[PDB]
Amino acid sequence: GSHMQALSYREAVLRAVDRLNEQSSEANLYRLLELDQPPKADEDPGTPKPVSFTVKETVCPRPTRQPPELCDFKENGRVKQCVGTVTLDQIKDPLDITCNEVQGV
Repeated sequence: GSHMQALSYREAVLRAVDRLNEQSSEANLYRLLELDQPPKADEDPGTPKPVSFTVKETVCPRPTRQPPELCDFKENGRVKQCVGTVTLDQIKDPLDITCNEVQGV
């Protein structure tokens, strides 16, 4: 309803990463491992906000009772770079973001 004082890009990535795990049909959860700093990430409220981050396979499968952050992380899991643009005030779906597998070994 009313969101008094609510405008942070880190919060948008936290909700985007959790929504991606529930919307995607993967077998294991993919919590955000590293977050990137896209162009204009905190200067467009009504407009869309570009978001980008890398996620890695966690020890907990999907969907887990709690969020993927609550569980551990599997360094042997694969990492993917989910990037897209989504507004921070009127978050809408589906989240138009693409994930590109990133090799980090």
